[PDB]
Amino acid sequence: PQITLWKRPFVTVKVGGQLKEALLDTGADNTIFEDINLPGRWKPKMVGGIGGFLKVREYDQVPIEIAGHKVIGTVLVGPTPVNVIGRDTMTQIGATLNF
Amino acid sequence: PQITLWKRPFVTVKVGGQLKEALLDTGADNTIFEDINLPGRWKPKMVGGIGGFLKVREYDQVPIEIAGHKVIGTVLVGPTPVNVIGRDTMTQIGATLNF
Ligand SMILES: [Y+2]
Ligand SMILES: [Y+2]
Repeated sequence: PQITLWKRPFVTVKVGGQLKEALLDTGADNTIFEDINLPGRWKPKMVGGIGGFLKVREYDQVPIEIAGHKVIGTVLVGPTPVNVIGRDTMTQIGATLNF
Repeated sequence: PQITLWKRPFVTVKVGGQLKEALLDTGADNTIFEDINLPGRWKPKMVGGIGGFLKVREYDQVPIEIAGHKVIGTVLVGPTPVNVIGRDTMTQIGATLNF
């Protein structure tokens, strides 16, 4: 797809087999979802920095599907105001910024 | 240009005649710089919101240039950890996300 940026670029994503909405966010290094359940082991990861650090769970090699593209990426699971697709997942799907 | 997403997509921009580096950030509604001086009329604007809102100065129709594309946009001036080119400016330059 080619996505213009007059609205927030939210997309439907299937992550670890679950359907969610998430924002295509070129300002975010990492991908993060709240309220999904992923199986297997994870590594704790300290993220954020404002007012303290947030502890989240980092999962490796998680299946992700966006617009028919099935890829694998690192996914953090923890509290987030909205779900974020960061540049880690964007590089897997081959997304570029163009003008 | 076509900008891949393996690193943070910083670009050099000229804003109000002053040369700055800033992040192309499809997760940001607005464009914000710290430590530029803009002339002319501004109004305070409350932005952000998690933890409280941040007060910034909003300037209209500011000249912005990126990779030789001269556009006009709203620019907010106030505290920000990195300067940000948000969706308001990216729609003016015709930037899209593509995969
Ligand atoms: Y929540
Ligand atoms: Y952001």
